[PDB]
Amino acid sequence: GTGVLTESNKKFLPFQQFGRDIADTTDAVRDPQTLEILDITPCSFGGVS
Amino acid sequence: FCGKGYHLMSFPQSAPHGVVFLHVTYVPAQEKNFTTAPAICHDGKAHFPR
Amino acid sequence: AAYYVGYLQPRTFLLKYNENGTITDAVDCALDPLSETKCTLKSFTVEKGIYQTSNFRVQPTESIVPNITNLCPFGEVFNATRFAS
Amino acid sequence: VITPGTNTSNQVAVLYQGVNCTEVTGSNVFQTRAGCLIGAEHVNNSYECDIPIGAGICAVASQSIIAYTMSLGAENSVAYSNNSIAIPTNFTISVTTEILPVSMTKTSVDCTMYICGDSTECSNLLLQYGSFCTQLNRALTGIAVEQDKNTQEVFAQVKQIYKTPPIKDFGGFNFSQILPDPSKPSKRSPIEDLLFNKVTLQKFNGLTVLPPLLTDEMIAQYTSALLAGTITSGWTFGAGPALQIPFPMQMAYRFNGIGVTQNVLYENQKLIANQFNSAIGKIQDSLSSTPSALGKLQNVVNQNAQALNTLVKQLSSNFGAISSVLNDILSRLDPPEAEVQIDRLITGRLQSLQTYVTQQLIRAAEIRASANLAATKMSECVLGQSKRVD
Amino acid sequence: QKFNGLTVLPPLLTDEMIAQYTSALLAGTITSGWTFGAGPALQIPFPMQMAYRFNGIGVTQNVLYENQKLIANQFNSAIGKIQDSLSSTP
Amino acid sequence: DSTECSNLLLQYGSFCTQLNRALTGIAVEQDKNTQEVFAQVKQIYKTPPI
Amino acid sequence: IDRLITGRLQSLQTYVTQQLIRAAEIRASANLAATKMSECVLGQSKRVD
Amino acid sequence: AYTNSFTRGVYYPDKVFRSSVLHS
Repeated sequence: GTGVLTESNKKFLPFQQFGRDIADTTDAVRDPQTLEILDITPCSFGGVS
Repeated sequence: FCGKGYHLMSFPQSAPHGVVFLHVTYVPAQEKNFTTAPAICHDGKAHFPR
Repeated sequence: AAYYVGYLQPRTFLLKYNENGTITDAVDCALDPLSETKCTLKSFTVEKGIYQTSNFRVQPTESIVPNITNLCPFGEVFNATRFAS
Repeated sequence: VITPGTNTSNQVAVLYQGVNCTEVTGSNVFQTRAGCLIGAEHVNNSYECDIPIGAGICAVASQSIIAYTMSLGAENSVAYSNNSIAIPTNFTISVTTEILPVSMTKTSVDCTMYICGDSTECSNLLLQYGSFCTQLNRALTGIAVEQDKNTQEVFAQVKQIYKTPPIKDFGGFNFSQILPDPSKPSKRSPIEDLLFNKVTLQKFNGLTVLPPLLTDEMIAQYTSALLAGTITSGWTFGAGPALQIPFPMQMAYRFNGIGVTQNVLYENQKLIANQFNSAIGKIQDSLSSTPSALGKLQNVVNQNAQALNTLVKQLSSNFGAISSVLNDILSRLDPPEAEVQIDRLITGRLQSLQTYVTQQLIRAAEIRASANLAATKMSECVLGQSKRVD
Repeated sequence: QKFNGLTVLPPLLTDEMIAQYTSALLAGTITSGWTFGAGPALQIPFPMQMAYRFNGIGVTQNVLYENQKLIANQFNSAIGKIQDSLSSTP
Repeated sequence: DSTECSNLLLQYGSFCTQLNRALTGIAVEQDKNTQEVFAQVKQIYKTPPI
Repeated sequence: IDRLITGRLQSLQTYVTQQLIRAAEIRASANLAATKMSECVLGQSKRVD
Repeated sequence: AYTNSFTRGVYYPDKVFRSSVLHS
């Protein structure tokens, strides 16, 4: 994916590898090697008026 | 519905693929501060304006 | 010394995920019509009303097919009295 | 499936639409002319409809689900004769509510981020589809600029911002439930507070939600201006300058415009005031203690949400081609053959975006018709006094 | 009138019930006038109802009574004429 | 009644449940139209027999 | 098959879009008829024509 | 022998965190 990773306070269960949203888009991921939970934000966009 | 103010009359004009209404309305203009009473009682009977 | 053995089946459920991500409830979408409504509305509480869930459709049970007459002649070839060189 | 709601029972009835009751869980079947009702007990006692089935049949009542032919109302024969009239000897003053939607959320969806993400293979293969995406963004921009026009033609019908006087002596009438509350933030009335608390309202792959031009703090300022103008000046501020008039005298004007003489107001001015104050206080309860009063506002929100939720969930569809993920198809296949699967995914996602935009265009027409109705009601009901009935 | 995927759902109000609504509205306005649309239906004799409706178009009330049998005759002959405006030209 | 695009059609996503949603919205709106036009009396008035 | 699916689904979408436009037209007409039943039948209307 | 298997035997199907949602 493409996005901004930030530190997150979402508590995963010890088998769940990545979060998801009610659109079924992945908005969190546990990284391996340290098992931190990382949020995913889309890289900021918008029109130019 | 037919312009700002109390509606007097209005006039159509034809425009291309449309119409233009000229709404002639009555706008009250310059107002004076006064003092009212709901009714005025004379001879012990209350009189209301017609 | 006693146990229980059940068999999995390809069924669709509606699982309720908590705030902590755990499953706290589930709905079997073919158990009864109320659970079909719950899976249709994607809700565990349905409000009063009439909700369309599926399509009843009668399935055909049999298959049914001028007086078969005109098979070609061999009996005059294969069971012939005389052949040729 | 007929249900009385799971907060009452878990009994259901099942309606099979348009089949005979000979063609199939069986308890008491009932042919209906709308279908076959299984699980509802047919009664002869007609009532008022609550769960409409069809062709006159409706449907829990004393721990069972019944099915009846619905009743249209209580029959009365009014006692007509030549030379008899009935004249009222009293009145009630009734405050009813009417909820009208005015605007939607101004979404705008970029195609190239929606339909292609960041894959330049997808983008370069999308350029040969022409001006579909400038068409789609032009359509959604037209909807979005129309929403602000809807709001400002409903609410912005005062040239000036009137303020109610700081002492509220309106002859006994208590507009405290509709005038703004200064002893709270956002400066809204109690009723506007419960309207915002009872309506319960996301930036991803293509979607953006433009904020409305008039903030709620500004729409509430418009509507407090309209209230202060009506209270202090009557209908005179919708025409010309706001001419102040005492509120019992204004209400005596307004009885005089429905055919009741104005001494009926004054000689009952206390009673009328109390009826007003008791009827304006039941609006608070009839919204608060009754959910789905704001359903006309709610469905609009819900419909827009699920339209977006059907758009985003349409991204995860193969449409044919082997994967719905744009990266798992560039790193799978050779690109004289990858760009037939990419093209298949483009035409699927483009038709999804286009059918979303056509549903938006045809729903924004409903909201524009309703906003025109709300602007007409603000002009005729609020700023004047309608003679046109209901 | 259904074959393949398409079904035609019957309307919730049958034509008997729509006709019962229509007779309810129409018997309300004959016997009570406009009063049943506001509050309770207050009965009023139909000449005296119609005189109010002349008085609502600026014609005074005596124009009704002094021409009452004329007005009833034009009314009946105009509703008799409106069957024939639909039992004829398509 | 063929299975072969009860499988290919599922690859097209939620198109056949969006169209059904639209048509049932139209159908509920038709009953709302009739209810709004005709059901404007609480009571069923009856004309006198003579 | 997929050619026939993308033909018939597009034909269905065209039907549903035409029906949504025609339903909008009939809802406008039904709102007009409800207004005429209110103002013309249940009262006496001063609105010209 | 047989026993009813009331509502029992539901497993997490996909190793995906999902919070306050109803996933079908």
